[PDB]
Amino acid sequence: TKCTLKSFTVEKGIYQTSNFRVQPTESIVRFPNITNLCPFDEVFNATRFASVYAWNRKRISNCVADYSVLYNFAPFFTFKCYGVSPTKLNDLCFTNVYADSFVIRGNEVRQIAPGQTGNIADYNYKLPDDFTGCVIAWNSNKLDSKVSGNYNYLYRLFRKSNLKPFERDISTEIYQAGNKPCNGVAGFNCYFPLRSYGFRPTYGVGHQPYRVVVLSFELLHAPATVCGPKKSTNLVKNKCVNFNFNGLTGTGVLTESNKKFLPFQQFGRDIADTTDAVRDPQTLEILDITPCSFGGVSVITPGTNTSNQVAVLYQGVNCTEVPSNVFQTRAGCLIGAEYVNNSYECDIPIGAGICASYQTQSIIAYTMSLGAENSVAYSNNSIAIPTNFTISVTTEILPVSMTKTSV
Amino acid sequence: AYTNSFTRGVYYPDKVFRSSVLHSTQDLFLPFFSNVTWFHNPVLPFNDGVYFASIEKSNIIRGWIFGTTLDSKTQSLLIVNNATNVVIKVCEFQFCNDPFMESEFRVYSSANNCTFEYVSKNLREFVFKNIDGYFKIYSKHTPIDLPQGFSALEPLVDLPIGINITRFQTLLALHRSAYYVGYLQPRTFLLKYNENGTITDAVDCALDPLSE
Amino acid sequence: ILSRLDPPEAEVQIDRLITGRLQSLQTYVTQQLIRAAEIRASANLAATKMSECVLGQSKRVDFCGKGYHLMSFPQSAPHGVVFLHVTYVPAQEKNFTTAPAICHDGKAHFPREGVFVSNGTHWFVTQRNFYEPQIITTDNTFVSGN
Amino acid sequence: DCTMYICGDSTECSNLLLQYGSFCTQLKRALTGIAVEQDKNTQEVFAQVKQIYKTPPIKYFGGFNFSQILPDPSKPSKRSPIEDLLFNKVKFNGLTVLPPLLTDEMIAQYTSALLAGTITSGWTFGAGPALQIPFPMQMAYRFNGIGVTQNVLYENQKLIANQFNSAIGKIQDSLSALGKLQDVVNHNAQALNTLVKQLSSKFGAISSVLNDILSRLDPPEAEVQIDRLITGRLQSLQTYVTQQLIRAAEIRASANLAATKMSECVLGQSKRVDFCGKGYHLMSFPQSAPHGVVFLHVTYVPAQEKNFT
Amino acid sequence: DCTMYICGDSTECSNLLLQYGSFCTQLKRALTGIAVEQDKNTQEVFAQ
Ligand SMILES: *[C@@H]1O[C@H](CO)[C@@H](O[C@@H]2O[C@H](CO)[C@@H](O)[C@H](O)[C@H]2NC(C)=O)[C@H](O)[C@H]1NC(C)=O
Ligand SMILES: *[C@@H]1O[C@H](CO)[C@@H](O[C@@H]2O[C@H](CO)[C@@H](O)[C@H](O)[C@H]2NC(C)=O)[C@H](O)[C@H]1NC(C)=O
Ligand SMILES: *[C@@H]1O[C@H](CO)[C@@H](O[C@@H]2O[C@H](CO)[C@@H](O)[C@H](O)[C@H]2NC(C)=O)[C@H](O)[C@H]1NC(C)=O
Ligand SMILES: *[C@@H]1O[C@H](CO)[C@@H](O[C@@H]2O[C@H](CO)[C@@H](O)[C@H](O)[C@H]2NC(C)=O)[C@H](O)[C@H]1NC(C)=O
Ligand SMILES: *[C@@H]1O[C@H](CO)[C@@H](O[C@@H]2O[C@H](CO)[C@@H](O)[C@H](O)[C@H]2NC(C)=O)[C@H](O)[C@H]1NC(C)=O
Ligand SMILES: *[C@@H]1O[C@H](CO)[C@@H](O[C@@H]2O[C@H](CO)[C@@H](O)[C@H](O)[C@H]2NC(C)=O)[C@H](O)[C@H]1NC(C)=O
Ligand SMILES: *[C@@H]1O[C@H](CO)[C@@H](O[C@@H]2O[C@H](CO)[C@@H](O)[C@H](O)[C@H]2NC(C)=O)[C@H](O)[C@H]1NC(C)=O
Ligand SMILES: *[C@@H]1O[C@H](CO)[C@@H](O[C@@H]2O[C@H](CO)[C@@H](O)[C@H](O)[C@H]2NC(C)=O)[C@H](O)[C@H]1NC(C)=O
Ligand SMILES: *[C@@H]1O[C@H](CO)[C@@H](O)[C@H](O)[C@H]1NC(C)=O
Ligand SMILES: *[C@@H]1O[C@H](CO)[C@@H](O)[C@H](O)[C@H]1NC(C)=O
Ligand SMILES: *[C@@H]1O[C@H](CO)[C@@H](O)[C@H](O)[C@H]1NC(C)=O
Ligand SMILES: *[C@@H]1O[C@H](CO)[C@@H](O)[C@H](O)[C@H]1NC(C)=O
Ligand SMILES: *[C@@H]1O[C@H](CO)[C@@H](O)[C@H](O)[C@H]1NC(C)=O
Ligand SMILES: *[C@@H]1O[C@H](CO)[C@@H](O)[C@H](O)[C@H]1NC(C)=O
Ligand SMILES: *[C@@H]1O[C@H](CO)[C@@H](O)[C@H](O)[C@H]1NC(C)=O
Ligand SMILES: *[C@@H]1O[C@H](CO)[C@@H](O)[C@H](O)[C@H]1NC(C)=O
Repeated sequence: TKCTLKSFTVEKGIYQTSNFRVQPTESIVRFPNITNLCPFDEVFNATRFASVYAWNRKRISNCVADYSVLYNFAPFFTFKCYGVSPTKLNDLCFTNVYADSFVIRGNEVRQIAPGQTGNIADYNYKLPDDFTGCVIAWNSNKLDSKVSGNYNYLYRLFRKSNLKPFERDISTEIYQAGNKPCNGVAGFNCYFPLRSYGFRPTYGVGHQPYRVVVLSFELLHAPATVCGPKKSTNLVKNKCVNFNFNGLTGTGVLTESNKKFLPFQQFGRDIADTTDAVRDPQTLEILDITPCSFGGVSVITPGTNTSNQVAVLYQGVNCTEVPSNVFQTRAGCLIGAEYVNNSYECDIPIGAGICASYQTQSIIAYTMSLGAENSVAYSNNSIAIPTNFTISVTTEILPVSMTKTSV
Repeated sequence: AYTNSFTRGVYYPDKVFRSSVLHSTQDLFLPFFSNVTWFHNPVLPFNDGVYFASIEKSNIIRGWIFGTTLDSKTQSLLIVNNATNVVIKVCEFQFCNDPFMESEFRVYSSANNCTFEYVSKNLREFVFKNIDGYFKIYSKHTPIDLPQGFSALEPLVDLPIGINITRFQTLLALHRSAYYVGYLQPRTFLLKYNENGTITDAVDCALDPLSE
Repeated sequence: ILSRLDPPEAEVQIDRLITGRLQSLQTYVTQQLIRAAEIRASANLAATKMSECVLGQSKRVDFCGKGYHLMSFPQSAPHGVVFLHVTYVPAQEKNFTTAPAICHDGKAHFPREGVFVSNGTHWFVTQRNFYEPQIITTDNTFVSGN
Repeated sequence: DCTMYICGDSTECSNLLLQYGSFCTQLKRALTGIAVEQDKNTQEVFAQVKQIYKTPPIKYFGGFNFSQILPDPSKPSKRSPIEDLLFNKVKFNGLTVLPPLLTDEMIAQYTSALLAGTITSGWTFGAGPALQIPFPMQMAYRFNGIGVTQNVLYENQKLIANQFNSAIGKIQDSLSALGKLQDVVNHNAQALNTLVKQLSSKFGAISSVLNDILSRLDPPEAEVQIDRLITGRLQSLQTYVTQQLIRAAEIRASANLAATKMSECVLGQSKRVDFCGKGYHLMSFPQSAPHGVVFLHVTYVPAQEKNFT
Repeated sequence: DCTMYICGDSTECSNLLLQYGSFCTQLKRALTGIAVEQDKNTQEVFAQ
């Protein structure tokens, strides 16, 4: 009070000096679930993969993508990601997620990469120079290699000119290296263009069959598409904290409501268009949002020339949310004064019929009186007439002028 | 023929629940007491959204076709509903010029490059609009020339397609063994909500000086 | 601003300060006009009391002090006026029995001014503001009705 | 609260408020200085009696029936049957409403004490001690004060009591009007709503939300745009305060008139033409209203003139 | 007429002016409130 008034002597009265202000605890970010996990489950588990020269191609759609099963899978040998980091796969959003899969020899995985050369990367599968995808590749000896030779997987090693990025060529036209046209017969300078990896379990690393999958994103023009997954954090109630309901950011106390939304509405607003209720995405229950507990703080003083005792009123603050003599009034919680049952003339007005005084010493605070009471001795044939009088003098004061200023 | 709408083509402008609150909204609606064309067929324009009502206990309407060219060489939307449920689909099609045992589906003969799949008297109202690449559909089926009354339409789908639309057609079930087409304009209404949160009345803020 | 900045940018910085301090003057002058209307209303009340409390006798209740107005004396105060209000206050009442009229010769007599009182055994006429009884005569009363 | 209106729980904005000086000091004092006067306005109208007077249990005054203006011991709190019509007919982001000092129950007793004094003691309690006098004799004095002899009342006492009792009973029909009280509530409510709605203006910034600008932009630029929001919102808030001072003077002017009528119409008999109702003033009775006072003016009106030479 | 003073029938200015909220509604209400009382002031002095 002294600091607000800029003085060291405060006169008796009541002074507004500051403000209460309840603070929120914890930060809960709520959401729904995942619904459609858009099943990566098969492109990484397809029992019959495809030979490299005719490689399969699966395109993800609007879905929920949870890459945590990939990174945390635990059984890999090569996982390199070029466009975006391996951990930020769950906070971005892309339009079309293409997924390629095939099998190749061991020491050729160094060729599934932007800007390489060799009999495999040249013309079987060409990644561009501005790749943005994510390459995963592991060993699959025990699943795809069968003793005696498994001659299913082919790989082209003859072609006119190198491939184009993301292009595909499956023809079986007989090569022609010489000058004499072939007429489709193998032999001298007319070679078949397809060979086969003969896998066996008794091979060294670098020749056992590896399985390779590559992801590739591209954001053509869509407004929004498959993004990363949301997240949790237990939901508490009756504790004004910091909340987020799938985009709705705010502060306040969450409580069970009694409103009934329509079966398509997420949240409600009050008059003047401020959000006052939401629906929990997971449990589908309506919760009201009330503001915390802020308010002014006033200091009640008898005057520094009387005492240095003081009581404090927290305006419209409940007496359970403030952090002796605690008194609840319709104007807030009064602490540091007692509540008596007598009634005096008002001295320091608090509000709603309550006043404070320095009488009974610490500091107290009762009801408000209304003055003395008196019955007039009325009857139907009685009169009262004065027999004497006094002359009284009283003052009245009125202002008439101010100082004249000019700027 | 042409008919006179009364108070039709009012739909929930958005989510957001609400109670007794005379809320004012600006959006694309079918104006009250408007001039709606009548059909008993040819390619119709789109220009900005479509109102589509109909009346009949049986199901004569067997989907719609939307897009810019209504032909091959470019992608288009196709909405059908057999006795199972609604099937949204967005591919490049080749549509019959006259699309329509008990064997059916002679509408198209090509379905390339599909970018979206989905499977699962009487008045059947629809509101179609296409904003920022989103194709919205509102609908409601209420049992009983159209009558006179008010009924707000709720969202049905949310389709992140990207498709452009300038024209569309309709599909009918022929006999081998009636519908309306309005369009939407930017108008302002004053919407009355009940305590359950539904729209019970509306005022068209561009009709008569009293409405202003 | 100029000492450490070129004109092209100094014009913007000075224009911001000018706008801020010009807003200060608008706030100041607007409040002086609103507050001058209040002191003017007070000066009108003081001028009205000067006429009606000092240059005459008022019957307006509580306009010239508490009690029955007799007279007032002005005093000068800095930027104001002080009124010394002289009032008449009755004191020390007694109760009496009363009646609206008196019958004599079959006729009703009413007081010209005053009230009828009884001291317990005899009735008198008194004036209403000071107890001063006189005998009820035909010169004190008038006749009207039966 | 200027900080919660302008910034709204934002530390970047709160520190920027320090560059504007003492604007919040002016805002708090301007609104507080006119809030204190509002309790003074109600004390000067109703607290014009030192004692709390009561009527006798034998509510019957020369034939006059006052039961519709006196408290009725069987109602919410303690209102007259007529005051019940008067009361029955009528935390966002810093915008706080303070309660009045006097409750409606406290105003009702002030008004019931004024009513008891004028019925049992006439106009004597306002110049000293309350002096009892029977009511029929009070009304005869009041006729004398307007130029009518007193015998005209005493020979027609039953007629005047019948006419008064019917005239009072017509008041409840006219009430079951108060626009002078409803306008005050509506004008302030519309100003509070407008103040909130100015929180969705850009004032030449890119976004209206302080947690938006600073987050996606550039701090050096966010500071200039946040200062534009602070300036625009401060100007809105200053406009609010200026209009409250202009409106506070209108309420005080009305409260000064209501206090003047209380003394000159209820605690006495006035000769001022039209000041205490239309006709020759006899008496007045106060009634409380939610944010005001209602006076019942009783006047004498002559009728049925004849021609003479 | 708020718009005609500030912008003077210019679609670029008038569209930017909308970004300031409803100041042009407050100006009209204030002027209407004091323009109605001008007839009330005259009516109560002479219609006696
Ligand atoms: C989102 O997923 C949760 C599970 O993670 C679903 O919770 C189920 O809700 C039903 C009632 O609707 C309960 O009977 C189940 O027991 C819940 N499951 C669990 C594991 O608690 C929730 O319903 C899903 N939300 C939607 C909209 O489908
Ligand atoms: C990938 O394939 C393997 C085998 O084909 C699946 O393995 C299953 O493992 C779980 C956990 O031990 C068992 O409970 C199942 O019985 C196994 N499947 C079978 C058919 O026996 C594995 O689940 C597949 N990946 C995913 C993500 O489902
Ligand atoms: C006039 O008589 C009345 C009674 O008729 C007196 O009022 C009584 O006063 C006494 C003393 O204060 C109280 O104890 C009684 O309760 C009063 N009676 C009633 C009915 O109120 C009054 O004091 C007398 N006046 C004078 C000057 O003596
Ligand atoms: C009216 O009141 C005054 C006092 O205010 C009375 O005057 C006093 O009378 C006593 C004797 O009773 C004297 O001793 C005092 O000196 C007087 N005071 C003054 C100032 O002169 C006066 O007598 C009272 N009148 C009646 C009739 O009782
Ligand atoms: C009422 O006052 C009268 C007059 O003073 C008293 O009556 C007596 O009247 C005769 C004349 O008729 C006088 O000579 C006596 O001196 C009077 N006596 C007194 C005591 O004053 C009468 O006594 C008074 N009544 C009461 C009840 O006090
Ligand atoms: C004064 O008027 C009141 C009505 O304002 C009278 O009260 C009514 O009395 C009649 C007869 O007993 C009842 O039928 C009504 O129900 C009463 N009204 C209420 C509201 O209670 C009252 O009787 C009158 N007093 C006198 C002395 O005549
Ligand atoms: C004065 O006027 C009143 C009416 O304002 C007269 O009183 C009415 O008289 C009629 C006829 O006798 C009765 O039916 C009514 O009931 C009376 N009204 C009331 C309220 O009592 C009165 O008679 C007139 N006086 C004279 C002398 O003519
Ligand atoms: C007093 O007498 C005058 C006539 O001297 C009456 O005047 C009449 O007024 C009415 C209109 O109110 C005219 O239509 C008549 O023509 C007038 N009469 C005459 C003879 O001129 C007046 O009405 C009388 N007043 C009363 C109260 O009876
Ligand atoms: C204030 O202090 C002075 C001494 O400095 C003392 O005389 C006076 O009584 C005090 N006032 C009160 C109300 O205590
Ligand atoms: C404070 O909260 C408790 C419940 O925790 C409630 O019982 C009490 O009535 C509240 N006080 C006020 C003044 O609202
Ligand atoms: C006041 O009186 C009430 C009963 O009316 C009693 O319950 C309460 O304890 C009293 N308060 C004090 C402080 O004695
Ligand atoms: C609708 O407008 C057309 C002209 O575009 C007109 O021929 C037709 O009569 C109108 N319909 C109604 C119901 O007014
Ligand atoms: C319904 O139509 C869709 C789309 O043509 C089709 O996929 C589905 O198999 C149909 N259902 C039946 C039962 O024919
Ligand atoms: C669309 O289909 C054509 C063949 O009809 C094909 O050439 C083209 O690559 C396809 N587009 C996409 C994006 O798959
Ligand atoms: C729709 O057509 C417009 C031209 O009318 C074009 O500018 C726009 O890019 C198209 N939208 C899409 C999603 O292709
Ligand atoms: C819907 O509103 C009606 C009143 O129109 C009400 O009676 C009914 O209880 C409401 N239904 C629900 C589920 O709240």
